Amino acid sequence: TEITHHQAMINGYRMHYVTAGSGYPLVLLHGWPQSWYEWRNVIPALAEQFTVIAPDLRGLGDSEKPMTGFDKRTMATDVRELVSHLGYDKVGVIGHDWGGSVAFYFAYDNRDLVERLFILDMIPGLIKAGDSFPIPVALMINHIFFHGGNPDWATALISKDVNLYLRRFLTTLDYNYSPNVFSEEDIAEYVRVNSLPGSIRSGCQWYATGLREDTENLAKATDKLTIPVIAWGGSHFLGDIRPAWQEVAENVEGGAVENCGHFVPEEKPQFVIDTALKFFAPLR
Amino acid sequence: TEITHHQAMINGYRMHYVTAGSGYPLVLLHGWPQSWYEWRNVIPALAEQFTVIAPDLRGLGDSEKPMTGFDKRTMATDVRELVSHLGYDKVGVIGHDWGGSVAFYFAYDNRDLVERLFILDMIPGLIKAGDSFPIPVALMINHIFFHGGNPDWATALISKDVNLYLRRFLTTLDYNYSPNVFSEEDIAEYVRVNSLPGSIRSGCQWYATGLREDTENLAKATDKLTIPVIAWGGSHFLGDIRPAWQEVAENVEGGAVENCGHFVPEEKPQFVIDTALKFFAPLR
Amino acid sequence: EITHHQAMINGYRMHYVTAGSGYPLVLLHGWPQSWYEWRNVIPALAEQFTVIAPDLRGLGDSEKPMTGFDKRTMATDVRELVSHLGYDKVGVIGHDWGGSVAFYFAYDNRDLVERLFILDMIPGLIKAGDSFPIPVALMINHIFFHGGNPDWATALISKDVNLYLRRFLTTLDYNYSPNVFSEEDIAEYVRVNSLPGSIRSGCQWYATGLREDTENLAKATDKLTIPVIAWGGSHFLGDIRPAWQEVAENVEGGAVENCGHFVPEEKPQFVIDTALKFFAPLR
Amino acid sequence: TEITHHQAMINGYRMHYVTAGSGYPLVLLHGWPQSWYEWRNVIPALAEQFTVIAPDLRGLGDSEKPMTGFDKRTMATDVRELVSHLGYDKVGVIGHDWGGSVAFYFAYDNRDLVERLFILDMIPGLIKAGDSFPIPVALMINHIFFHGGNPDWATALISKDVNLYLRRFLTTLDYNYSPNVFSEEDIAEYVRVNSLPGSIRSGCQWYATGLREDTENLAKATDKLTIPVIAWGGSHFLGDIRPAWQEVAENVEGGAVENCGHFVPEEKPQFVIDTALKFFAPLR
Amino acid sequence: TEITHHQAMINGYRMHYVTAGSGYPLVLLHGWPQSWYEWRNVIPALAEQFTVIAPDLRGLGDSEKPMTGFDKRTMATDVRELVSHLGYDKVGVIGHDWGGSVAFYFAYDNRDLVERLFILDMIPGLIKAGDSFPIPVALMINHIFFHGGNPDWATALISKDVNLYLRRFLTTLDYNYSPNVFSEEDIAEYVRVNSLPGSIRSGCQWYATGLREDTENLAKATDKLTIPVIAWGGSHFLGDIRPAWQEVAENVEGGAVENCGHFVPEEKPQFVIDTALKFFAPLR
Amino acid sequence: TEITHHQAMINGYRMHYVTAGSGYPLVLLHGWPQSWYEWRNVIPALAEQFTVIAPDLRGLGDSEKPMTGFDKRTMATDVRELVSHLGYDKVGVIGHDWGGSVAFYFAYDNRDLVERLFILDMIPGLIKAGDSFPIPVALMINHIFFHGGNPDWATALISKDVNLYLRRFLTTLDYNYSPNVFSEEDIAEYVRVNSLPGSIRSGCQWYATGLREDTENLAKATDKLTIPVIAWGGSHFLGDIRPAWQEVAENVEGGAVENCGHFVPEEKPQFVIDTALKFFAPLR
Amino acid sequence: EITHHQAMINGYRMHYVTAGSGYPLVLLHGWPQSWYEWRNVIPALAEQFTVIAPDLRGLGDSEKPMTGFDKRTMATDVRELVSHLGYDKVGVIGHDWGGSVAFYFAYDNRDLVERLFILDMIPGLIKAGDSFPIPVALMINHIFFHGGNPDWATALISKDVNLYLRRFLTTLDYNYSPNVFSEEDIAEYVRVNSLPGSIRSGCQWYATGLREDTENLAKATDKLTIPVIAWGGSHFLGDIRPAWQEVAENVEGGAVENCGHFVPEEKPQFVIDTALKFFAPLR
Repeated sequence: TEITHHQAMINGYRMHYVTAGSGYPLVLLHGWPQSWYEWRNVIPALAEQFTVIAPDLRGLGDSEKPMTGFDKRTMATDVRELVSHLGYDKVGVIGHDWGGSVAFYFAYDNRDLVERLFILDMIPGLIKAGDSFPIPVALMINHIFFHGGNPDWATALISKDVNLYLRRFLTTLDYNYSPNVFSEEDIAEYVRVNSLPGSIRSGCQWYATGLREDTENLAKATDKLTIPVIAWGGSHFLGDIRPAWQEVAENVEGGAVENCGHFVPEEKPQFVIDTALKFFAPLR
Repeated sequence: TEITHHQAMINGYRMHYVTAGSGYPLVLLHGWPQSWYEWRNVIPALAEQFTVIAPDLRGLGDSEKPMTGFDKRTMATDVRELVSHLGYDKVGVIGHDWGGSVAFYFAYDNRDLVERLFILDMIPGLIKAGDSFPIPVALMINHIFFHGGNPDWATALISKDVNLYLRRFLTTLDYNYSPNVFSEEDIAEYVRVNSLPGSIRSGCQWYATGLREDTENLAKATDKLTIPVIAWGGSHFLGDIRPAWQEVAENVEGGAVENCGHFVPEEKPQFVIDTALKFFAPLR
Repeated sequence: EITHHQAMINGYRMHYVTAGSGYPLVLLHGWPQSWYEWRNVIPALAEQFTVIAPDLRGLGDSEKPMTGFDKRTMATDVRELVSHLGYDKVGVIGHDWGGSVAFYFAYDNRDLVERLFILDMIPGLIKAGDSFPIPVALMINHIFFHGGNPDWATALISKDVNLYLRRFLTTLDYNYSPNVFSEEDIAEYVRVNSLPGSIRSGCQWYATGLREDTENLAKATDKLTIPVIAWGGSHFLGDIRPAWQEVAENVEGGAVENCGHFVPEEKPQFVIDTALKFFAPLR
Repeated sequence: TEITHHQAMINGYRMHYVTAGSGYPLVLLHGWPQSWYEWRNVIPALAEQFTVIAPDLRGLGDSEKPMTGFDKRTMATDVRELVSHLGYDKVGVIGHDWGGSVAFYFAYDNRDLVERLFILDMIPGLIKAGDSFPIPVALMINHIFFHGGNPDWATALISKDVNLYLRRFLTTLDYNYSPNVFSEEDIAEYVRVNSLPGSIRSGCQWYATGLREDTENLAKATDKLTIPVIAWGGSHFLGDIRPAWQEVAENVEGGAVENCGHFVPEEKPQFVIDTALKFFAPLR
Repeated sequence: TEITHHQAMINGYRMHYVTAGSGYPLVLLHGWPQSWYEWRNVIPALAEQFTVIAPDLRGLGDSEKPMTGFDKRTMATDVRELVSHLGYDKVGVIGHDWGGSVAFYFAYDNRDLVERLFILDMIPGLIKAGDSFPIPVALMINHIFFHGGNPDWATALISKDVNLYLRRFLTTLDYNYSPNVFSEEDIAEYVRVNSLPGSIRSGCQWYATGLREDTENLAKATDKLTIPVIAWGGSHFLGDIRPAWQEVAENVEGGAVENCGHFVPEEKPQFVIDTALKFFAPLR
Repeated sequence: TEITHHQAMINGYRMHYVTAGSGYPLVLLHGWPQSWYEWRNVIPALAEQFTVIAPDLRGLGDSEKPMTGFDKRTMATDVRELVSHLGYDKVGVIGHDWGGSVAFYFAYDNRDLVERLFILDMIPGLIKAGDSFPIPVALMINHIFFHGGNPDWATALISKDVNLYLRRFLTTLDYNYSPNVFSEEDIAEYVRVNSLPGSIRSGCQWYATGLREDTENLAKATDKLTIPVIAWGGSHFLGDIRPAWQEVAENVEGGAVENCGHFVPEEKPQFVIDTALKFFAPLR
Repeated sequence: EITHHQAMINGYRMHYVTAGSGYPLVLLHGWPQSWYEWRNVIPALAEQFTVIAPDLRGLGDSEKPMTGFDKRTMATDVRELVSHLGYDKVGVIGHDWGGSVAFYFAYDNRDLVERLFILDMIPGLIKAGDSFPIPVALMINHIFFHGGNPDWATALISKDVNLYLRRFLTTLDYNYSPNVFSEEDIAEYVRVNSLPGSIRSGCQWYATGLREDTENLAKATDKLTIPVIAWGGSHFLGDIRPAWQEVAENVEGGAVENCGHFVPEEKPQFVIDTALKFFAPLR
């Protein structure tokens, strides 16, 4: 059940991923501003019953950092190339934050490949082409407009002080139940990977495609998933995300985790462990 | 026919203002990230026929900078208090950018005081309580979410490098027809005033009240102005702003200034001079 | 008199300046510059020619896409500009990477560009398959810095743009004289290269320069037939005729005496004089 | 097994070196941007059967930092003076990175001193005078042109943030199989020594000379070594470096270390340990 | 009428001072955070009629910067040694800010030497031992507690950004009627001299001694001056400072300069010029 | 043998000191750039047989930082007042670096108070008034001229980066046999106390008096000590300092500590313990 | 009027200016300066002479090797430059370290330098085997800071060159007046000293100044026979006649009233008047 670091050449760049365990494969997809590291307290328990695969998605963590392909459908093709490279034609998938949107396209574009889908604190995308943002949603997630608005200006302002900027998400009360989810060591690891030249540039592209090409993909994604889907959000961030996933999927269970913010794998790792072992058991 | 620097005790703080010329009074109201200085190529023409009053609005320029009262209703009471201070009971008003919204409330709350109103590249408020931002508009003005979402965090990232940030607005092709509206000496003036401790914090309170109390105040402003209004946007920013002003005013004319960006008083001063002289001539 | 203009080109806002009237001349700048490098040549050309000097993709005050920095794609931008302005015939002047873009602008639009003037540049850095002599790799060691790992180069340059640009603008290995540029001038280049995206975009010029550009130049085997002149500084590339002779049938030029890489600024009068005579038959 | 810290006066500067164990002496020679410290996980195992000697080469680690003599032949005289000072007339050598080039001149210039030579992820020199860098090779090792090209300018760009710069090498997927070969403590040790004034200057001179004097010395070094050589590269950096070493040595063995980058001593210490003990066994 | 720069060794340090003109000597004593430069628009007009002598006081401007002797009694002895050096046994004095407090000790301690005293916008000392600060006074001059409370801590915080801090006094509406009394080239001159190592340390010792030995001295300074004293404050700072001076002088005239802040010599030079020429007229 | 932290009001400032143990009192005097903390590995053993007293001398460590009194005669009067406040009329003293010079004046000025004197790697002063510096000596201690020449300018250049500057002394092969005498935690403690405002200013004053007042004091200090003295230097710094102490003391023993630099207490704490326990035994 | 030039000199590009015509005079600057310190002197001398004012090894805009910073070797650079311009006979003015370079230039080329004008310098800092009295070591404490551990001094200086240079440029112990330099003149010296290698190189001037140069000055026993004038500022080195009499047989000079160290900049008319008289026999 020990984690090994690996790389492979995926769609012209070096993708870092970790593996643990044996048996049926579960792919864990992190979000912004994180890395496979955000699953470190989940992987060992899952690795007793599953093969666990946790990549650093295009641009983030220790993965190399292309200049394009940050729309979530293109990033989903990296996950596909990775899974097929490891020799698997069937997988379960957990996706948190942007990883849940990548997870959505990964399942939507590969109905032969994804058998079960577990989302944590994410909606299938930010918005569909032609829809509007209610003022309170805009305020609750203002950062999408700063990151994705003029991404080179965001990158400059963030890269000046990554240690300060990441704490807007990692320690504040509007993102977490407890301001103490993350040790200073854990925050230092996220500051290390977001400080690698290109990580901030890549991350603002995640948001910038998120308000452009991704919105056009979401409006055209009307063919509901037929696989089992569970969607759990944190009481103290997106709350009950089950209805949102009900819109792109026939079979959706879930709700909100009590006294839990956005970073569900790190604030309530035992919730994710237990929920996942039960949700994926029929696949072992 | 030459500008003079003045100050006055206004609603508990020291407010900076420049006066010039004589005859019927015009009150010129700057926006963000500027000061009375944006009117410097306008004032000397208006001053041949008019008394010209151009203050530093609350928190910005060389004005003092309280900790609240940044909704445009409250700042308009500042303009009321000053005009009362200077002996005037009837005035003309030009408002650019947020000056525009301050001017809207100044006219709305004092029906006997503001006789005519000239707006540049602004709408009466960003949005009304209950409404939503189309993606295109959210992207065009993404800064409003950065400044207004978590003001303290935005103040921190902007304050690290005012010289860099201000240029997002002052020299870019999405804000200006020409990237050369501002000499380095002009930019250095607006960096000086915005580098005064409290100027950035106050500036972000402008956007923060912008998306909270200001939106409530606009949903309740349905008693339309009866006074003549003109409203000129720049071709290369807000364009034909007449319809936005017809929602809150019975008697609106104007349109788009051609090959002109957001900073109409500095990119096309002659346009502002000729319009103003003709629009306010009836009040001499 | 120079007028500032913008146009929506290939999905971004392109800044360009115009002056004068009559036959159109396009002046294409290089790294780390902008239209501003032609500021002391334009008024003299403006007397006899329409002059159009754009900020190429990502540099100067132009908008800064994330892709399309290979020189063929930056040539399509110039085609779109020239078409936007109403012209179906142009003269072109290209300095540094502006020369390489010029080259592709001519190569891909045989019935649009009538005459080509290259300053201190070769068609591209190298063809795919070829290798760098050690002395050459040491002379232009910066291409590997900017183009090798562009994010890393972007990080290291951006901490001090005022310092890094002086590697090129005041040194004796790029200039006959270390006083070609006023402090006001360096400050303009610092200003545009400190706009978020300008450095990132610049490193993309070099990255594509060592990758896709090398493939496009290896296949660029159909020689230009239009008149070409190629002049390099004595104290940089010097006599660049042999290099252009490989992509062009009709090549004149050579080396400017006591002149470094930045010929438009070090020797404004040479460029004015050479261009009025070269472009004369097009009025 | 205890590592001890020493210094000797060597060719006019103070050289830091560490020692461990007892028996026949093995000299371990580090490369850029490291120090004796890259051997820390190999020394104790070697020290059970050998005397282990690991200096900080001229200008790097904690050694003093002259302004000249950074060509690899001069630096090998330093290693000769150290071995002589310690009283030994026969040694084995392991050289990693630039320490492999210094090892090469140490063996070439002292044919009765050095009995066996183990090379890790290096070639005898970057290139021979009169030869050309293929475009893929120039891109792979593009840092040599940056350091060596205009050393004062590289020195300034690097010294501005040593902690950022060294991670280009220490945590990247193109230099390492895993992005996790180095703890934050290990990188801080390399940042410490390379933050000592003179270290970045000295390191740039290793490369400057690497592309000048060293290229001419390599072309003239036409006498193949007669002593046993093993040369092992990482699968994910130089790979099978036997042919490169077959040009300068008559008896060469080795290959590629599986799923190993450039930093073989730290990424596969057990591989270096097992290989050294078997290769140097006949000298005990 | 031309300013010349000089230096003289005074009480064991190099004192900088400027001279112009001929006739009866007037000595001009600057305050904080300034230098002889604050008198630059007064000196030429005073020099048509008088010898003008304007030194950099101890530690400030380009004068050298001892570690002790910042009490105003001691700094008055430097001015005595300077008037001695230049060979005058009768002078008039103008003293602004702390220069006024020095000028007081200069007259008090040398009664045959100082014939007439002109104070600008100062009181003889911040306070007498035994007395207490009203809350209004404490808030109005809070900087005195900063500088003089823990001078090393004030020194470190101010010195981090001298350009930012000086503007607390030079451009603000509580120090100045107009926020434009100083150009950028003028604020640059004050940032230049206060960035000379030792200028901020010296400055804080002006304040530290101002709240300690100066208070003991002022309590025991009870034999009032017999010489004619005029004291003028700015209407927007100290105002009518006659009562404060009537305490320590028998023959006081003066009052308040209309629409003038603290810096009377740069904001209302002509007032200083006409008040001076009239007040010292009986000395030619 | 637990160390306890204390303070006393000594000659007008708050002096930090630690104590430990019981019986006859030994006073340990640190040098530059250090504090009581250099004694931390010696105190516990000496505390089994003695009362151990280790002060932070004027301006350094956590002691307060007056602006004067940094000549070593004056700093020795602080130690007299401390020993007198603690109620002792007989003491032994150990002094290292500048502590040794302070110890010298303490014994020289208090012939009946100090019974025995242990010097570590110091000479009684830098130089006697009227003597000259050979070129090699000036180069070996070049920093005294940096610190003491123009202390404000050195304070400015050192205070920009204290972490970097202290390493000139703490990790360098010319000050230390080993570059690893100090952990990062130890260096951090020295950086912490020398990053207190006043500390660097005070340190520079030690050197400034060191080349001024102290040279006049030392020329006049011709009445040799009569009490037992032992003086031990590092093999790799001052070596056998007996002859230097025999010029000011009749009864001197000591020599050089093998493979030891300047920081004897931290590089060879056991030598200091063993030597102090034998030397001070007769006083128990 | 002043022309910026360069030449390959002993393996590096040396920047130099020239002006005027007739007999050549060579002007050698000191630390922390450049050809620039002569700019109020050059105009008046260019009415009667050719003026040549190089940037010495590693300072100003000249290129910056790692070695050869001893004043005998820096004098070989000056000999190579003079001979590139084809003069068999020169007059020389040296200020500060330029004075010591001038000394070895004169000492090592007995038929090249006809006449020598020293401003506020001594032949070297000190002779090997000699010692610094305490007040001397304090007055020039900077030589030990720059020359002791050069790498350490470079790090501390280079963190803020604008602050450090003011130790020399605006202080009452280096200058009668604190206003000898405009902000624009200080910015010029900050610019050249902010080029990477400038501070490293300057520190090597002092490092060699307290080592090889002390050995070389001890072995410089053959007094010069050519006319030497030596003038210090009243408020720095004062009457430097005696110091130059130890190494030259024919020395005149003294002290300039109310003048610090930077005589070329605080008393240009004094340097002009003195140069024109002294070198007049050489027209």
